[PDB]
Formats: sequence, structure tokens, C-alpha cells
Amino acid sequence: TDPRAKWVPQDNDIQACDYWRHCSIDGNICDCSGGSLTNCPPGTKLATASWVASCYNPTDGQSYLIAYRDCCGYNVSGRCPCLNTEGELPVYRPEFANDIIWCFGAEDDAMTYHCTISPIVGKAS
Amino acid sequence: TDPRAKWVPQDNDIQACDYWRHCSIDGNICDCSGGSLTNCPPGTKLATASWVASCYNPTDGQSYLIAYRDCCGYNVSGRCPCLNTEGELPVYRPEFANDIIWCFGAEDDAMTYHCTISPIVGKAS
Amino acid sequence: ADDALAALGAQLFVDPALSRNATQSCATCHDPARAFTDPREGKAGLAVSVGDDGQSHGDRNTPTLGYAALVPAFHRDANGKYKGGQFWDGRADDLKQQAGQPMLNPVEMAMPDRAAVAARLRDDPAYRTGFEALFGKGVLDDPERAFDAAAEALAAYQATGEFSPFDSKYDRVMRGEEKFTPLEEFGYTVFITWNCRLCHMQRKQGVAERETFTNFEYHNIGLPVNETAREASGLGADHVDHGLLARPGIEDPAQSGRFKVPSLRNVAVTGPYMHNGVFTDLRTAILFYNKYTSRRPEAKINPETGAPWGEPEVARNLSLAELQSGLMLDDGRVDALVAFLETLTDRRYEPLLEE
Amino acid sequence: ADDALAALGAQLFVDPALSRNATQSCATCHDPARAFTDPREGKAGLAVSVGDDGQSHGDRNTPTLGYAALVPAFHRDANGKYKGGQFWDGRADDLKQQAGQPMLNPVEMAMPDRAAVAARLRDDPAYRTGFEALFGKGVLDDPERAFDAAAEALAAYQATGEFSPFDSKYDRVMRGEEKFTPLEEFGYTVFITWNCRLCHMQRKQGVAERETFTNFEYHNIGLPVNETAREASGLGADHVDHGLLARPGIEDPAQSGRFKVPSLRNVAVTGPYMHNGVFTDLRTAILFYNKYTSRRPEAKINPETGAPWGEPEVARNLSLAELQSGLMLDDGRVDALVAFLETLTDRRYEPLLE
Amino acid sequence: QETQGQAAARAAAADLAAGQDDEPRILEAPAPDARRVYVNDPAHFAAVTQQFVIDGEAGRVIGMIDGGFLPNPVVADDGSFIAHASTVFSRIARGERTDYVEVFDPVTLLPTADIELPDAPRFLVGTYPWMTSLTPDGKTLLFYQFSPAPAVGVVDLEGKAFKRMLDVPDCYHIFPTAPDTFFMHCRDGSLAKVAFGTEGTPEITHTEVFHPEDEFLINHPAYSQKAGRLVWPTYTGKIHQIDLSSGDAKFLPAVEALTEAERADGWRPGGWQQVAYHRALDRIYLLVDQRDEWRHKTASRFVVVLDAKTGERLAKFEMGHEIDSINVSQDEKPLLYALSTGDKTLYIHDAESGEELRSVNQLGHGPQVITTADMG
Amino acid sequence: QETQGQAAARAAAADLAAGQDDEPRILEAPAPDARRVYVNDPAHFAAVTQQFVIDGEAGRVIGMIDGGFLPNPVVADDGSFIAHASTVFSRIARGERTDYVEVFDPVTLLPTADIELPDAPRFLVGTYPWMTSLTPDGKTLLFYQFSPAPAVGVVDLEGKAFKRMLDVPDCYHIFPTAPDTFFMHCRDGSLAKVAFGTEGTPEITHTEVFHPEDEFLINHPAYSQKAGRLVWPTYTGKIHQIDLSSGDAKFLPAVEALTEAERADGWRPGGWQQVAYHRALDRIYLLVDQRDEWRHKTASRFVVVLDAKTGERLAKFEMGHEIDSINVSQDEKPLLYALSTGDKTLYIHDAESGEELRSVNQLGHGPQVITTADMG
Ligand code: HEC
Ligand code: HEC
Ligand code: HEC
Ligand code: HEC
Ligand SMILES: [Ca+2]
Ligand SMILES: [Ca+2]
Ligand code: NA
Ligand code: NA
Repeated sequence: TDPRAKWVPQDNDIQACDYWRHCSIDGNICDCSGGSLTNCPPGTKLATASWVASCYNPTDGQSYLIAYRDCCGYNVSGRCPCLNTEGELPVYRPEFANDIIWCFGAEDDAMTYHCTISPIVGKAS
Repeated sequence: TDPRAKWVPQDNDIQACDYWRHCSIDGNICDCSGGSLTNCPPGTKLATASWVASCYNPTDGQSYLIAYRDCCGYNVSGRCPCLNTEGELPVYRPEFANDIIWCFGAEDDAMTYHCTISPIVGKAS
Repeated sequence: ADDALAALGAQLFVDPALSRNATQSCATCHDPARAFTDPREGKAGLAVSVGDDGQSHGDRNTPTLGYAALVPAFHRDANGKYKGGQFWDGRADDLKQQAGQPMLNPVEMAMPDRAAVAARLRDDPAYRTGFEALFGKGVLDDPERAFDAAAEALAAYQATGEFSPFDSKYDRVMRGEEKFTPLEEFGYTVFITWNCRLCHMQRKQGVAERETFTNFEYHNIGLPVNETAREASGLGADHVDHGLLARPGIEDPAQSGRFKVPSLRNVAVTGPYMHNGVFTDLRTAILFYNKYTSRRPEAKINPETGAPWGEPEVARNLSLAELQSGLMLDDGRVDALVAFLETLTDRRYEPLLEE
Repeated sequence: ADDALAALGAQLFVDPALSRNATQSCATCHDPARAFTDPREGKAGLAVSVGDDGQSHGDRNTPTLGYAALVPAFHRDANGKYKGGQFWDGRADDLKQQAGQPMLNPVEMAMPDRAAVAARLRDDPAYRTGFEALFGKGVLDDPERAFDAAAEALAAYQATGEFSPFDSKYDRVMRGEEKFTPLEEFGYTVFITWNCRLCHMQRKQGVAERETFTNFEYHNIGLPVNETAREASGLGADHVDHGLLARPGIEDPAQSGRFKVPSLRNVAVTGPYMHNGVFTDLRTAILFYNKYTSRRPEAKINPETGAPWGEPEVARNLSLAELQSGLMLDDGRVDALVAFLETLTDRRYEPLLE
Repeated sequence: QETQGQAAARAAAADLAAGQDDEPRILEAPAPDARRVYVNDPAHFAAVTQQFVIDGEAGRVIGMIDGGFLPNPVVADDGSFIAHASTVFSRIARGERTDYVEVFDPVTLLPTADIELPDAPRFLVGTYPWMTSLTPDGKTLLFYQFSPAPAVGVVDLEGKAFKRMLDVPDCYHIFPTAPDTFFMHCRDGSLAKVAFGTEGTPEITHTEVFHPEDEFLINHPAYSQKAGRLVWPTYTGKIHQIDLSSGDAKFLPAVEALTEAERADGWRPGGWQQVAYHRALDRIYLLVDQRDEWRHKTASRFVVVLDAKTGERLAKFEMGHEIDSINVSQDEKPLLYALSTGDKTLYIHDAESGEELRSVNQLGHGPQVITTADMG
Repeated sequence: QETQGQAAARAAAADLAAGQDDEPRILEAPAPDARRVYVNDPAHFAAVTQQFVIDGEAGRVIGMIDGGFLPNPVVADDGSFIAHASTVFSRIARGERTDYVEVFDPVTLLPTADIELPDAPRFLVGTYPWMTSLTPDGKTLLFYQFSPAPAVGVVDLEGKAFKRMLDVPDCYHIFPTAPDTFFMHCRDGSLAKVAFGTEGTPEITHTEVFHPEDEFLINHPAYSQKAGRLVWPTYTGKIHQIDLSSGDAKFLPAVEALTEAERADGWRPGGWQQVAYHRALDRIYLLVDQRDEWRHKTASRFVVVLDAKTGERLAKFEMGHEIDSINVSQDEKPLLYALSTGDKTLYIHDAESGEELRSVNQLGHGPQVITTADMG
């Protein structure tokens, strides 16, 4: 609730903005509009582009590479809005930038933003 | 503020939902987005249709017929939203019904609802 | 004074001695028993009136003089709209400017000149007495003064309460003395929520003190030529009635085919309707407005002939923004407007409302 | 034990006596000095290899044997994509089924038949003893058993830590023992956020325990013909290499022109690239991917020829969803990718980088 | 006790612990069922709008569907598809208007049809469910037009094409009863039966006037197509029930949702979807509260529940929130859905005890319309 | 003390009492002036968005403009027109994408140009004012394209036509310095100068690399076209000032917004439009608060005002609200505009003393970008 304080990850609620994997999420958690943590809601199109972050997992003390992928071709969901910025760099380091609509590669050239999934893509560093 | 209480008109602030002329308004007060009590905001188009109501003017003890006209061809303003239904009858008595988008006759076939104006058209009888 | 000038106009009004053949007074065409309109049949029915020669027909319908005293003098407001005046094309500034015209008009009362009118006013000893007490000695001896003075007396007379008593059911209902029937109340609501109120209410907003159901503007509602009237008047198959453009001094081609919005007071008993008396029934004048709104075939057909309404006499500068309201009056709403419009009938003409 | 079995395959692997003229062994083409690929220049450069006969050329580039032991046995998964197997077209199920084919392939080792392979195994007293200790007495007198035991010993040898040592810099960085240079780390980041990690990672998500930079799937990336390699193979200018569709049993035309996703381990030291050797430079291999994304004139051009890439050898079943990422790899990212890939070289081949 | 976001946290950690792989993809929504509920959000007249597809049992959003300006949602009772009539303009809320119907697969939510309506003929009004309506066979969608005159537009969903406008009397709403027949309610107090072909003047028949000029019938009657029951409250909680199941109108006895003492104390219905009808239970649910007589669109805090045959009150629930709209699942042990336009939340109640069960928050900007499929 | 609503109630009361008539009509917005402020609402990625046109002095909404998906608003410094690069889709957020430029008359707000941009070329991103920019002559709009590679689109507002795409290296943002020239910021830490003749490859010079790998420059630098002053805060509050008045980039002394002390107590810039620059006062305004190093997009409660020349701190303002974006009018005795995404309110402060004067609430869903014209 203190938005300026260091962000404190938890590994117990994926729909909350402090879930560990959402460390550099921007927009809306897909799990809140019929997607899941790592899948898009029906009717939307999964981008192949991502921005990444190394997100600390309180649980195993390990850092994981989370490659956020957008689910596209719908109007923004309006549910579980979240913006975190752990390790988020400015647009000129696009690989780590999260204002960008990461919808590239999405079916049907879908480019509108609906929500963001939080898959692990490897070990950090 | 008790939404179920009898509505009490005032003749001292036109942006408040209890302003006397808004006794059957539905939507937004044009004065809150660049129009005025009886004029449309720039870029929007004035409907010629209207629904009417007899609204009590507590300044003069007289009841006036207010024929509300919509300003159309913009997305809803989102400012000074109000819904009042004094004497408001169902859709089948459309001259007294206020869910209808009264945008007919607006220039350029504009039919999107932006806000509503509250001109007097006569005295009540 | 105000009593006496009027009283003198009263006499002039009814005096055939102001026409060439002495067959015709203002009252002949503007008959008090019919809301100051012409009950007589000409070659175009009641569309147009016959002058003093018993032959010549006018090209426009004789309008009521009731409530004409409420019309502002002709002017252009700041929103560049012409407003007010007298005649259908507002070519006279006011009642006094208008009054002398029927007198010298060969299609109407047909006196050859002001002098011939003055000579008439001298032959009557009561006019010598009457005009001299209001305007001075030997006023009848000066054709200009005599003719101006007759016009003045006639204008004063038309401004009496007698011409505009405001004693219709609508007035009684607005003063609280009675209520509308359910049909009239529905008519009333329609009228003030549909496009009629954009033209046939004095003000754009607020409440008028002496409503006469017109905003005094000029509008081309796209009426066709009235062929029989136009044939009777002898103006020719190629003639166009340009409305307000015909006012000397109006050059603007956007004014072509625009006519002054009539007061709808007494509308019920002063058919036929529009500037060329083209429509017989009140209902037909109302149904005309549907040609701009309705999608149905029947909306393009004049119920009185079964044929299309007709190409506009003037096919430009139509009030499309006001006329194309996007909403069609159904028969329920039409019936309701007739009922409402009948409530605008002055008290003394409520007997004619029987028909 | 698996020790002894592997030790026997290690003898067989370097033994030219399993070729017709006794001029070549698995190691001739899969030269352990070159990440188990062929250094030898032919009628078609290093694009294809020359067999025992001194003139026959293959129509495919000799792949590394490093990490091939991590590839699953051939199978179709439940989302309907074939995965695993051996050869560029997955025509072998596993290392065992693969091993014997070179021995009997006329354009390679060219033994006539299994019996001739057995006869050669009998000439060496040390084979009698090694084989018999592992598979029992008289194994070498039965050609079928001999040949199969040979293929098994070869497969076991290729499954030793020697072929898949995971001692590359990439492995050492992921163990926390060292860091990537800024450029390598950029390349790694680019690799995992761009379309590359849609085919060149084991998993779709989660962390792989032994990453070999291939999901083992089959994709037609739309490569043209290697015109000289094709000329040298003498397969004909009419011939189309349909990749996976060539595996017996595969009938589905959606698989025509599809090849197994190579493991990118040691990629820096096993050029030329792709199933046909068409690209001599790693950088070319990477730039090839821009042809689906870049709108710039130069992306249509193979930098090694100066000319257009060439139509695909097989112009259907292109992996368009994956390849048309909508994003073009600029010079910087291509540089960073080269750096990243180089970190996938085994410790013993770090000298081969230069 | 454990929330769905907690369950999902726990399952992701366990997949990570076990190295279980999973391909990221587009989910399919669970099969439509009785406890699926759609909440439409007219967003207080915004030019674009959202419907939320919700699993009422879990209280989980299982899907969404975008719409345009004040769309009319419909949901095939049988669960086979959903559709809406919707309106877009070429420049957000200006320019060329296109009215169109989309039909959607109810699992993938992909549009399987996009049908242009010519001449932008939709009635733009705050969403009345019964202003666009599916025939019982699901092959035709009927939409009201008001301008230039009341009319009903016919859309063939199976051949994916607009068919025609029908001219109708001065009447409102569309309660289909047959593939070619629907009723409307007329200004003169009658119902009109409209029977229409592919061409020709529709057969139009009026019932008698069933209510006085001064009894006001609300804009959100409940109509159960499968029961042909039209439940029409008045401003006073007087309930008109019309049985249209014979294919003509049979006027049922009027019931009062509120007692005389309650009415003496200012109890009146109020809200948006003020009334719901449970078909299987033959039960009427009316949002009521103490309110001035012209506060008929404000939220209400109480649902009365009454036997549709006797008018007997069975329950009066205190909803504990400001409710604008109610609806019920049509299965046994129905859910009573209670949508707060103010809270943008669907409260999901047990309709028997009125207990709040769970809720779905964050449903757009001004959600107003609840639709359930009658599947059983 | 009288509010605008109250003053309006009295004028209307008096018109009614006096029997004054007036025509209902479409108002013109007051002439654009220095205190006109535009608030854009990217609406948290919603498919349609709004621009509020605000009279800064009166704290009154004087008009609005609708936009599509994450549109880029621009405002001609001379007040003669506004424009946006916008994005629509044929079905709310799905289907054929049309990117376009509209130019608007700043008093009727009517569009005067609608210029289609071939091939959906716009960069879609949280709104960065300097991703779409007007050249100083107002004749050309330049918009950034990211896909498939960095590029800049050239739009002729005078002939109302798209012209061509410009190839550029790995660079970002568009800072027009002239009719044919704009700078960008590059991944290698240089600025690129792009000069576009008429035809073929633009001429691209690079500057000196002016910051290391690990000095992070914000997505919303302030840029004053008429000053040629590029003002670029880093995450730490280190502010790069670049001069572009000569045509080529002269690097000004780098300056610090927070103290070396202050940075040690966790004072960091943070928000959206973190920095404002007053042209005539040569002055920098920065939103700062005590925050973790990776909470750089969160709201801030304080504004620091520093001398652009020396780096001296002129004021510290306790804004009294969670502010995300600031900007200032460019007149004398400037207003300091403080936009709270959270409150959806433009708080209008006196820039001298930080006092809150007035505010305009209800500015959409998540308003973010404040634009002002620089008029004198
Ligand atoms: C029949 C031959 C008439 C006689 C005699 C008089 N009038 Fe008349 N009047 C007549 C017509 C056909 C018209 C309209 C012609 C046109 O060009 O529009 C009129 C008009 C008036 C008006 C104007 C009313 C209005 O515009 O609403 C007035 C005030 C008027 N007439 C008065 C009048 C008087 C005072 C007369 C005797 C002095 C008189 N009229 C004679 C038809 C005939
Ligand atoms: C301005 C665009 C108008 C609107 C909207 C309506 N009316 Fe009208 N009306 C108008 C004019 C200019 C005229 C005279 C036209 C001519 O050239 O003659 C009229 C006339 C009538 C009449 C006949 C009156 C008479 O002849 O004495 C009637 C009965 C009438 N108008 C009624 C009417 C109704 C009921 C309307 C709403 C449907 C309506 N008018 C609209 C100008 C305009
Ligand atoms: C040159 C003439 C070769 C000799 C001798 C051997 N191999 Fe080979 N190998 C060669 C080529 C051109 C290919 C690819 C051909 C194709 O059809 O795709 C191969 C392939 C393999 C593989 C599969 C590796 C993979 O798919 O990633 C294995 C496991 C393999 N070869 C091993 C192998 C052994 C054990 C040999 C001695 C018995 C041997 N090869 C000989 C080229 C040549
Ligand atoms: C699936 C659609 C793929 C994507 C996306 C990428 N690669 Fe790939 N790669 C793929 C296949 C099926 C093959 C073999 C192609 C053939 O038919 O021969 C390859 C090959 C390479 C190579 C050559 C390696 C070798 O020959 O041993 C390299 C260096 C390579 N690929 C790299 C690479 C990079 C860096 C990518 C992202 C830009 C990438 N590939 C995408 C399958 C797919
Ligand atoms: Ca008449
Ligand atoms: Ca190779
Ligand atoms: Na003239
Ligand atoms: Na070659």
C-alpha cells in the first residue's frame, strides 16, 4: 500500500500485484480475465515478443528470468491492474522496457493490449 | 446523498445533480465538458430531438418544462454524471423517457452520447 | 385617442368605399367571422382571393390578421436570420407599411392612386369629422396625409385586443382556468418536443409572455407550386415565388423560397394552408413535415391528391437541418397535433371548429 | 559395465576397418578434434563429406555428435509435433538405430552388408575379447548380433560425459562460477526474448536441467538449395530434400521440408551451417533469420553470395508464426548473438574459436 | 477459504518445484453451463464496452468480449453461442457508423459471424435486454429500431445476413415466441403480436389494454422465452404477468410484490433489472426499497421473493449492497445474482437463503445487465 | 469563492427572470492562450482514449478530443492547431488497424485533416510525448516506428499526406530541430542527428557517447522546441541538458536534482512526466520522493525546482497529492500543472509558491500526459 517502498515479493497470490513473478509486469494480470499465470484468455492472441526481468523468488531464494508476453487483440481487461518495475530500463533497452506493447508476433497482427502473462524462461544472470 | 430520498431541487449550482433543471437528466451535464447549461461543447453536434420534464424551480415557485437535448458525436464526457427521473416515464412514453439517446437530428448523423443540455421550453400545464 | 384612432380604423376596415368599384373592404378578404381570412370561392377555391374588379386573383393565400399585431417589425438579427414584417415574404416592415398596399393594388382593392382614395374619404362626412379630429383640418385634402392616416388608423385597429384576445383554450389552460383533454396535452408535448417548436414557438428557450406560435423567421419548407392558384393569378408557368428574396433590398440567393413562419393561432379555422393555400386540411399541412422524416412511401404522397407532394417550387435553401429530424410523426401524434392546434382557436371562433 | 561398453565403442569409433576400403572410421567424419564434424574439403567445400570410396559425397552437412545423446527418442507429442530422433530428418529413432547406417551407406563407409562388418570385427583379436566379454561368446560370428552390438557400443560411447561435458562458458556462468561479458549477456537476453528461444530451448517455460538449445522439434525455416553441395552429391538438380517427410512412416505433407532443430552447442566451431552446409559463417546463419522480419534491401541478400538467398528448396510449411516475429535483428543484436553462441562451445574446443 | 489467486500461486510453485513444463497458449473458456453468467457493461454510454463472461460457481472471470456503443447482448439459452448487436464509428465516436451483429463461439469466444446492418438501424438506448432478442431456435436475431419510427429489424444468424426491417405500431420491446413471431408493448396499453414473413406486411394483432394510462410498466421486464412468461412490474411493484406460451397473450392475475403497509411506508421497486424470474421455481424476485416515487432507477437493498402463482411472499432478503440489477441461474438451488452498477461488482447470492456467497469485482465502469442462459 | 457551477446558476436565473432568449448552439472553445492545458488520458491501455482541453486559469474543461489506442498528442507551439497520431481498429480492439493523423482546429475542435499512415507504422507504447513530434514550422509531423526496426515516419501536414519512412540506427525519441532535422537517443549512448532531404537515406551523424551503459535516462525527457533544450533526467535524478539551438548537439554541464546526501536517503525522481522545463525562466521542475531504486514509475509527493544554468534548488513543494506528471505553462508567472493518474485530477499550482489554486477532477481513467503550447 506504500507505493514508493521497496517491493516485497510473495509466492502466495498470483492475482495480487506483489506476486514474485510480476516483478516487471505492466498492465493487467491475465489470470484476472480468464487467462492464467502463463496462458492468455480466450479470444486474445499471444505475442511472441517479450520483455524480460530477473525476478527474485522468496521461496527457493532463486532468481528467475520472467519473459512477459502480452495477450493481444482485446481492449485492456480492467482487472487486477498492476505496474511493477523491478530492473525495468528505459525504452532504448527494449529487452527490459515495459511501457512497450509487447504484442509483436501475435496472431492476426493483434496489437491492442489486454493483459500480461508471467512465464519463467530460464535462470537469471 | 440518500439516493432513495425524494429529490430536492436547488437553483444555485448547475453542475450538481440536484440543480432544479436536471430533474429528469440522464447522462452528463454539458457544462462539465466545455458546453454550458443550454449549449454543446465544441466538436459535438446538437440534437434536435428531446425528452421533456416539468421541473419545479425553487427560485420562483413555478414549474417549467425542460426539453433536454443531447450533444452528440463524442464519447461520453465522464464528467458530472447524473441520473434523475422526476416524472420520467417508461420508453413507451418516449417524450418523457430518458434512457433514449436523444441524438436525432444532430448534424452529420452523430448519435454518440456526450452530454445533455437543460433549456426551458415552456411553463408547466 | 388610442380608442379613437382604432375606432376610425374600425370604420375604414369595413368600408367598401376604399375599392375602385366600391365592392370590397379589408373585411371582404379579412373577414371577422372567419378569423380575418377570406371565405369567398375564387377560381382556385379558397387558395387565393379575388380583387375588386371581380376578376383578378392573387398568387398567395389571404392570411389571418389575428395576432399580426404581435409580429416584430421586419429586421435581420445578429445570427443573420431575417425576422418579422408583414406579408408572406415580409416585404412590408409592419402593419402601417402594409395597410395602404391592398388599397392601390390592382389585383386587390384597385384604387388608381392615393388621390382617388383621398376623394373617397371626403365624400363621407363622418370621415371628415373622424380624420380631422385625429390628424388636423384638411388632412383629407392632402392625398399623402390622408392615405398615411388611413394606414395608421387601420394599423391601430388591428392592434386592439379584438384582433388578439388571447382567449383560446390554450390561453385558458395556461392561466389555470382549465385543463387540456388527454389528446390536446399529448399534442402539446409533441409540439414542444418535436421539430415544430424549432419554428412555431416565439423563443428558442424560456417562456413567452404572449405566445403566438411562430418565431417570425423565414424558412423554405420546400412546398410545391399550387398549380390552380398559380394559373388563376396569371403569373405564368415559368414564374417562381421567391418568398423573402422578393422583398426589395434582399439580394441574398439563400433567401429564395423562404416564407415567414405563420402564427398558428386560429390555424384550425383559416384553411387552406401555406403561402399558396396549397393544402386544404390541417392534417395535410402536418403530414407534409413527414416527407422529410419518414421512410415510408406514403410520406412522399400528398393525401389530398394521392400524387407526390411535388418538386419544391424553390429546390434550394430548404431548412433541412430542422426538417430532417430523423423522427416520423405517426398518426397518433398527428391527431394529437391537430387537437393541440385546435386549442389555439380564439373563443368567438370555437363555433367554426365544428365543420 | 557401461564403462566397458563405452570403451568398446571408443575402439570402434576410430576404427577404419568398418569401412569397405578400410580408409575411414566414424572419426573421419565426426572428427573429435572438430567437435565431431568433418574438417575435410571436398567437391563442395566443407558443406558435405566424402565417403570411403574417395568420390561419393553426401547431400547433407555432417553434424556434431556432442550432446546428441540428450535428444529424446523419436516421437510425436500430444500437441501433434514430432520431436527427437537422429539425422537432420529424424529418420533414426535414436543413437542405437543411427549407428549402423554409416557403416552400410555406400556414400559413406560402404560396407556391403552386416556379414562384412562382422568379418572385419573377427580380424582383430582385441575385438573378439572386448565383444565377447560384453555380449557373450561367438557374438562376432553372428553378423546380426555383431552389427547390433557394434551399434550399441557406439551409442554408449556417444552417451559418455566426453560427448556432452557441459563445461562450456554458458554452463559455467549458469553454475555461478563466472559471468557473461556485457555482449554475451546481451546476446543471451536477446536469444531468450526474441524468436530464437521458441525453437532453440528445451522447454517452453521453467528451467531446463541440461540445456542443449534445441526443443528437438522439426521446422522448415525455408532454406534454399546448396547448389554445389547438391552438385557434388550427384542426387540430381531435380531432387528435393523434404527433410522429415523422408522418414519412413511420416506421410503428413505438413512435414515436407522440415528439419530437426540442431543443438546450438559448439555451433561456433561446426560450420558450415544448416542441413546442407549452405552458409559458411555463423553470422550468415543468424542473418538468414532477418529475411522474415527485416524490410531492408540487405535482408533478402545472402552476404556470402552477394545475391538473393534463393527460393526455399521447399516453399510450404514454413514456420511463419515463429519466424515473422515482426522484429528485425540489428547489427548490434546479431553481434551479441554470435558472442552468446560462442559461449556454447565445450571447454576442449575453446582453442578452435581462435 | 483459499482464494483462486492463492490456489494458482500454490500450483505454480509446485510446477516449478517439479520441473513440470507447460506450453503458453490461448485458453479455452470452460463449457458454457447453468452457472455461467454474463455481465454487460454499457459503461454509462461510453463508445466502447465490455461483457464479462463469468463462472458463477467459482466467481471467476472466464472470458471477455469487446463491444461498441450500447450493444445489446444476447445469449442462446442452449449454450451454443452468444451474440450482440453493436455499433462502431470510424473515428471513435464520430464518422461513419456501422451497426453489425457478431456471433461468438462460447468457448474460444472468437467471432464466427460478423453481419453488417444496413443504414445504421439500431435503437441507441440504455441497455434493455428485450430490445434485442433471439428467436427460440437461435437462427434469427430481432432488434428494435425507434427512428424514424418504431420498427423491428430481422437478422438471419444461420445464413449470416441482414434480412429486412418490419414496420410495427407505436410499440416497444421484442419478446420472441416463435421463429417468426414476437410481442411488443404498445403506447395504448395493449400488447402487439407481430407475425412476419421474408416479405409482405407483417400480421399485427393487439391484445386489449391491460393497464391504465397511469400505471407505468418498467423498461426491464423479465421474460423467460422457454416459459413464455412475461413478468412486467409497475412503478409500485404491482406485477403484470402475461403468459405467451399458447402463442397468444393470456393475462394472468396481477400480484403485488409489496404489502399495503409497505406501500403506505414508501416501499417501491427500483433499479435497472429490477425483476428476475426463475422458470423452474415459478418465482419472481423484485428489487425493492423505501424510496420516493420518482427514484425508480436508484439502487435497491432488498429483494423480495414471491410465488408467481399466489403472489405469496416467500422471502425478503437484505442484500447488504446497493443492487441495481438482479437475475438468477435457471438450475436448481439457483444463484441470485446481484449486480451493483456503483460497486462494479457482481454479488453472487444463494437464492434460497439470500446469503452472499462470493463476488466478482472490477466489472468495468457501470455494469448494468446480467444475462444467464436457461440451459435445462 | 463562487464556483463556476454557481455563477452559472445565477446567470441562468437572471436570464430567465429578465425573459432573455438565447439560441442553443455549439460553443467555440475560447481562443488558445498560454494557460490552455491539455490533459491526455491513455486510459491504462484502453482501446479509445480522451484528451481534455482545459482553461488553466479558470480550472475549467473547455473541450475534449477523442483518440484511439495510445495516441500521441502534439500541440503547435503557436496555438494554431493540435494534432494526434492515433490508432483504431475496425472492431474495437481487433481487426484492421488504421493508424492516422488528425489535425484539429483549436477552437471548434473540428478535425481539419485526417491523414492515413500506410502499413500501421506507429510505435504502440505508454505515452511518451517525444515519440511523435511537430517540426518547428508545424508543416511536418514525425512519428516513431519500432517494428520491425527503429524508424521515423514523415507526415506532410501541409499537403495532408504521408511521405515516407526514414531508416535510422538503434535509436529512440524524436526531437525536431528544423524542417528536415531531428535528433534521437541511441542505444550506444550517443544522440543521432537525422537530416532528411527529400529522397534516399537521411544523413546520420552521431554525437559523442554522453553517458555510460548503466546511467539510465527516463522515457519522458522535457524538450523545448523553441529553446532547443533537451532536458533528460536519469533514474538517480542526474539531469543531462543538451543544447540543439545551433543545429548540432552541444552538451551542457550535467547537473544533479537531488543532493548526494538526499540520494543516500532514497530520494529519487519517479513518475511519468517527471520533468518540466520553463523556457523563459530556464528552469527545471522534477517530481521526486523517497522511494526504492526500482519504483521509478510510482507517484511522487514533492516537486523540486532548480536553476537550469547552475543547478541551484529554487524550491521544494509538498504537492499535497500523489502526482505522476508535471508540466508548466510557458508564460510569465507560470502555472505548475500536477496530474495525478490515481486521482484523475489536474491539480493546478502556482509554479512560484507551489500553492494549490484549483483543480479539475474527473479527467478520464488514468490521465498521464500534460501538454501546453509555448505561445510567445
Ligand atoms: C383580398 C383581395 C384582400 C383585401 C381586400 C385585403 N387583403 Fe390583406 N392580404 C391579402 C393577401 C392575399 C395577403 C398575403 C399576400 C402576400 O403578398 O403575402 C394579405 C396580407 C395582409 C397582411 C399581412 C399579414 C401577414 O403577413 O401575416 C395584413 C396585415 C393585411 N393583409 C391587411 C389588410 C388591410 C388592413 C386591408 C384593407 C386596408 C386588406 N388587407 C385588404 C388579401 C386581401
Ligand atoms: C421551420 C423549419 C419549421 C418547422 C420545423 C415547422 N414549421 Fe410549420 N411552417 C413553417 C413555415 C415557414 C410555414 C409557412 C410555409 C409557407 O411557405 O407557407 C409553416 C406553416 C405551417 C402550417 C400552416 C399555417 C398556415 O398556413 O396558416 C401548419 C399547420 C404548420 N406549419 C405546423 C407545423 C407543425 C405541426 C410542425 C412540427 C411537425 C411544424 N410546422 C414544423 C416553418 C416550420
Ligand atoms: C562421412 C562419410 C561420415 C562417416 C564416416 C560417418 N558419418 Fe555420421 N553423419 C554424417 C552426415 C552427413 C550426417 C547427417 C546425414 C543426415 O542424413 O542427416 C551424419 C549423422 C550422424 C548422427 C545424427 C546426428 C544428428 O542428427 O544430430 C549420428 C549420431 C552419427 N552420424 C554418428 C556416426 C557414427 C557412430 C559413425 C560410425 C559408425 C558415423 N556417424 C560415420 C557423416 C558421416
Ligand atoms: C523455429 C521456427 C526456429 C526459430 C524461431 C529459430 N531457429 Fe535456428 N534453426 C532452426 C532449425 C529447424 C534449424 C536447422 C535448419 C535446417 O533446415 O538446416 C536451425 C539452424 C540454426 C543454426 C545453424 C546451426 C547448425 O547448423 O548446427 C543457427 C546458428 C541458428 N539456427 C540460430 C538461431 C537464432 C540465433 C535464432 C533467433 C534469431 C533462431 N535460430 C531462430 C529452428 C529455428
Ligand atoms: Ca390560410
Ligand atoms: Ca555444420
Ligand atoms: Na429582393
Ligand atoms: Na556452395
